[PDB]
Amino acid sequence: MLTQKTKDIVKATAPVLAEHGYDIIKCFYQRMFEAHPELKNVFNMAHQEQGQQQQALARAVYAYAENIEDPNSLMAVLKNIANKHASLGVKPEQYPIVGEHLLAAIKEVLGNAATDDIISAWAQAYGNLADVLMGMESELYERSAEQPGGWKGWRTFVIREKRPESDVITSFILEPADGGPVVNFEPGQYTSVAIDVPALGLQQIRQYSLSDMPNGRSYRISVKREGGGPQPPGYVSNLLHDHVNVGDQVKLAAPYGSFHIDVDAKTPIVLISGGVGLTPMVSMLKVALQAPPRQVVFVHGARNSAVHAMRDRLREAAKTYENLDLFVFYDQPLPEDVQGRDYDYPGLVDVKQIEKSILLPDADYYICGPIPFMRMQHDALKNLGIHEARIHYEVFGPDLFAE
Amino acid sequence: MLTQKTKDIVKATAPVLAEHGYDIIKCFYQRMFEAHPELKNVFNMAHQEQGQQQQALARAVYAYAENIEDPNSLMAVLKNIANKHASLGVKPEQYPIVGEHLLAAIKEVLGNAATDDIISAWAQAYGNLADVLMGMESELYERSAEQPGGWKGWRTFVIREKRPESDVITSFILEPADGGPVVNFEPGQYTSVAIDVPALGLQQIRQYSLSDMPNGRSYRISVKREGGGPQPPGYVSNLLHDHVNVGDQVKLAAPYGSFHIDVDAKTPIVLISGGVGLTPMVSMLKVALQAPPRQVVFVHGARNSAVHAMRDRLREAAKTYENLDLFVFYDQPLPEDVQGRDYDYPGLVDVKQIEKSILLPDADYYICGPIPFMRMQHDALKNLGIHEARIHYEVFGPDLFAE
Ligand SMILES: Cc1cc2nc3c(=O)[nH]c(=O)nc-3n(C[C@H](O)[C@H](O)[C@H](O)COP(=O)(O)OP(=O)(O)OC[C@H]3O[C@@H](n4cnc5c(N)ncnc54)[C@H](O)[C@@H]3O)c2cc1C
Ligand SMILES: Cc1cc2nc3c(=O)[nH]c(=O)nc-3n(C[C@H](O)[C@H](O)[C@H](O)COP(=O)(O)OP(=O)(O)OC[C@H]3O[C@@H](n4cnc5c(N)ncnc54)[C@H](O)[C@@H]3O)c2cc1C
Ligand code: HEM
Ligand code: HEM
Ligand SMILES: CC(=O)N1CCN(c2ccc(OC[C@@H]3CO[C@@](Cn4ccnc4)(c4ccc(Cl)cc4Cl)O3)cc2)CC1
Ligand SMILES: CC(=O)N1CCN(c2ccc(OC[C@@H]3CO[C@@](Cn4ccnc4)(c4ccc(Cl)cc4Cl)O3)cc2)CC1
Repeated sequence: MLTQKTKDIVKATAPVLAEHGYDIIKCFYQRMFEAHPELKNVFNMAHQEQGQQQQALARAVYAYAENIEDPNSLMAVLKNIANKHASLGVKPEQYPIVGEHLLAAIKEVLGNAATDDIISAWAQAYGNLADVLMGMESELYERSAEQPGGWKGWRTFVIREKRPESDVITSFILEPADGGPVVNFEPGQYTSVAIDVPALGLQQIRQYSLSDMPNGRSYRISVKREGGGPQPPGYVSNLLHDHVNVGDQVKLAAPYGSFHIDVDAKTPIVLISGGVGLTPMVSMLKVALQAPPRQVVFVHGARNSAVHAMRDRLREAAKTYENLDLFVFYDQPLPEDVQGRDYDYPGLVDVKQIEKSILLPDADYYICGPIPFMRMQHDALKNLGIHEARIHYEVFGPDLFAE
Repeated sequence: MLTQKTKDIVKATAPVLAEHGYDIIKCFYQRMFEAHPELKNVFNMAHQEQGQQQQALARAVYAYAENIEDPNSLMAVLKNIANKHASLGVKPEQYPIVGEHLLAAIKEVLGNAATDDIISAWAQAYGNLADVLMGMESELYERSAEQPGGWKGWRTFVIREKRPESDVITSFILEPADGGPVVNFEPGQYTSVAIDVPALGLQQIRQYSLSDMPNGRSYRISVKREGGGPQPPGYVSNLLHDHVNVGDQVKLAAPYGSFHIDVDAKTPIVLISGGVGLTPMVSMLKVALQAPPRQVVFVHGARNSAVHAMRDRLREAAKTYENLDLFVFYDQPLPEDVQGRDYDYPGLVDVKQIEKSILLPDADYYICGPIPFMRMQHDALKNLGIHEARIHYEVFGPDLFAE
């Protein structure tokens, strides 16, 4: 447990770590992978190139520092991390590994300025956080293992169906190879797919929102095929699209995540999604429409009808349920897309154009999409007078990028 | 923080670690020193061929496991370890190093039996303990640094005086090379000498009780020359006797230890020492005899007059102070030692032979000597009806050997 002086050295040196974040990260991964190459099967090797983990580092240290005196704030962010670590299968025996190489990297990068006081302060911070996280993770693993259909580690699933939703999104319906039950989850949570990537010669692991309601038998994910454009195609999404077919197997983690509706709440929900960001929203939509009403406004932004996932099922739902309001925004509508017919508004989701429809008293707001889209929606909701406690979000990259 | 299920795996598998302690200890040091040979400057390299560490490991894992549900019992022993680690200069950044190699060793020795559940439980135990220890050690370093004449790390001292006390015990009076004040200590506390051992080509560190009262200028240690007999001579004790002379320099730690008198207490103290175990007792004697009386019974066992340290000063004190009773037992008296004249009783310290003299109401008892001697005295004091809360001891090896 940290003394005041130790917290103060952390506060004082957080900017020093942040502005050297690039070199510390590079040195950290080089050291750590030289000593433990097997860990490349757990880390993302695509992010291993790009900015950008350096952005997240800077944000972590700065958020750690500004919150080191506020254990409640600290516990909440740690929960997001523990959930993500549990999904990846992070093990207690890995904390000393990561800790040594992280400290060796800080030491190397800071050179002469890596004084005993600084290294010692951060080494203590590291051990404090590690203890909190290992215990959270352990609790998460045990709760999953003990529930009906629950497990620890990887469980083999088989693809039962694979249904294209648009030119870029495809849904995979997944049942366990063993034919047994599958643990429940809160709508909004995710699984992780761990699969071998022959281009890399390594396993990679990626999270996917559980895009259907819980049913005890199967899970559904909806995977957007990534990239080409100007930048490299993504490893796992293309691999799932092109090489994982009906009857093939993948390994899945038990559901985790702290982004989810409270299923027991009477109160309204507003679901604001950009592109593939709709995936947790659909799960939330389908559970909420179990009356208990509850009142759902589904707000979705997509480029056009060619990329809009689950177009038909969503409008059919809005014709059938009183408590659902559907608003679709097309940013670049196709010649055959017509406003007021195939979608409601042109351009990006704009909350002012549906203000009365979304300002439901007692409402919780959920937001998922690219980070610029998320910050835009976040700011707009604040401008209406909605309290931050009522705004929730899940990132399709690192959860610390728009904090 | 540990879940019930994690503590349960610890409780169930302690015996497995204890049974394999020998191999785990051998593998742990091999791995650790291969990766960080510099740590050989901090560990004792007379573990050359020593099971002393396997004994202590087996006791630690069993004591830890049996107490894991009682945090108060756990905190108290962790204080003894924190004080010893602080004396050694153990650094927060070394916790991930020890943790990794310890876990790697547990994994290699247990082989097939190192299941995920077991490795995970002990890894969490390791991190939980590491956090508590680092925080205690940091608090200890800061308190020392902030006090008049205190410091962190090594401070250079010069031997001002070197006085033989018997054929085997020599005192060293030490003042700081910088000429500044030295920090106060509680009587019974120790320093650590760190010194280069050329036979080893390494620094070695040994604790020595501070054998005089605090005075703001100097420290005194009294060092028994170890070995020859049948076993190898001790490195540091022979080195100090033969090559550290007046004017030479050694490095010392600030005082630590949880074995000491309460200087502010009115109540009586009984001081039971075997051989070199008298050294903290003398400090405690000299402070207590500052009236505030307090009432001191100094009970000492030594083989004979040739080996009895500080013989003349102790009897002279007993002639001068009303509130001091002196009892000397010689186990193997020399022809020229006469009972009733040069010592009070033949044989080992036996408390029944001075029962009325030691059964002072409200008394605290302090015991220091070889472990068999300490258990003997401990048991005897219990048989008189003294509460365990009133019996204190400090070990000249590992503090967990007679718990
Ligand atoms: C909680 C959570 C839930 C998620 N839910 C979903 C979901 O429901 N549906 C879904 O499709 N995704 C979801 N994701 C995203 C998903 O996990 C993967 O990130 C996504 O499928 C891309 O994985 P990949 O292996 O295909 O791409 P990677 O190979 O890992 O590449 C990552 C991205 O970086 C780009 N890139 C790669 N290399 C470079 C480079 N050198 N320079 C610049 N750019 C580069 C790629 O084009 C790609 O867009 C979720 C993520 C999280 C954290
Ligand atoms: C809290 C504390 C306070 C202490 N206070 C004092 C004090 O006031 N005065 C004092 O003199 N000592 C004190 N000690 C003991 C002291 O710390 C040293 O342990 C002592 O001087 C021996 O160190 P050494 O380097 O000479 O022996 P080491 O070289 O460390 O060897 C340790 C012992 O093992 C034996 N040994 C070495 N090799 C072998 C072998 N391979 N096989 C079998 N046996 C072997 C040696 O003969 C020696 O006695 C204290 C210890 C503690 C923990
Ligand atoms: C106290 C120590 C640790 C801290 C503070 C920490 C913190 C973080 C943070 C802030 C994130 C980003 C969270 C997100 O995705 O939303 C993260 C992700 C991640 N962590 Fe840790 N962590 C620690 C230890 C570990 C350990 C021991 C491992 C085991 C290998 C680990 C492996 C990972 C991986 C694989 C990711 C996802 C990043 C990626 O996609 O490559 N972390 N952790
Ligand atoms: C959770 C982690 C740790 C635990 C539970 C632990 C526990 C202990 C215990 C029980 C002892 C015996 C104390 C004695 O001498 O009587 C000890 C001693 C010691 N520890 Fe640790 N310790 C830990 C970490 C560390 C670290 C990180 C270092 C850094 C080098 C370290 C270095 C030492 C040294 C040098 C000794 C003295 C033993 C010797 O003389 O060789 N320990 N520790
Ligand atoms: C928007 C987008 O497309 N985005 C996708 C996700 N992309 C990303 C991937 C991983 C990531 O990770 C977070 C940071 C980065 O570095 C570590 C790695 N780490 C360490 C322990 N557990 C994880 C770290 C953590 C704490 C400490 Cl103190 C030190 C370190 Cl070096 O976390 C950060 C970002 C970045 C790009
Ligand atoms: C006189 C002599 O010749 N002798 C005197 C006694 N001297 C001694 C040295 C070490 C010792 O050890 C106690 C325990 C047992 O072994 C470790 C080593 N260790 C680890 C961290 N700090 C020390 C240990 C501790 C905690 C954990 Cl979780 C794991 C491990 Cl393996 O200490 C006990 C005694 C060795 C030399």
